[PDB]
Amino acid sequence: TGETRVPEVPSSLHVRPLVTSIVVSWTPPENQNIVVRGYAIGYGIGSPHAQTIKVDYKQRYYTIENLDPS
Amino acid sequence: LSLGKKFEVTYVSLQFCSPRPESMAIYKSMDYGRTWVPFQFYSTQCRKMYNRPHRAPITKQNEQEAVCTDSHTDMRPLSGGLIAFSTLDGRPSAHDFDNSPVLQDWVTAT
Repeated sequence: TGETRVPEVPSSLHVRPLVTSIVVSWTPPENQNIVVRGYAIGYGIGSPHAQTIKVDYKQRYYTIENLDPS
Repeated sequence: LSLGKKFEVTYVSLQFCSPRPESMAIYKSMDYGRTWVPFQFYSTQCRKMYNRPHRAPITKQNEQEAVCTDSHTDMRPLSGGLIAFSTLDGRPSAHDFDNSPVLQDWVTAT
């Protein structure tokens, strides 16, 4: 539909930390004029630059597995 | 960079187009730019360049001190090189941050 501009900032983001995993939940941006192909989860200790997981636009929640305890 | 307010900094990152520097340093300001206190050093020769010990382990006695390492200084990658400084990395009492005012002051920068 709309690829003339870069996608807008997502509306919400919610994390849930566990022993070795983190349950991530989100909601797409308010603007629908600009088409969105998917979501890119960026995690890591101290900085989010460590690892990147790319998912489809239909996905609304994702549990980041294999993490350090504390 | 001026934030104009006290922020509890978790990280300071830089993504490079050119190769990463042989010597780089991160500085912070408690006041709004008057005096500067070092945050982290990056060099091949920490001794000769920044007068700090090379690959120094984080001391419990002074966690409010900037540390120097040769990590993230490599010329490769010549493009897309990243340097991300974790403010609470290696700090022994970082686990009990909520009760540690020493590290609470360390993360603070304007």
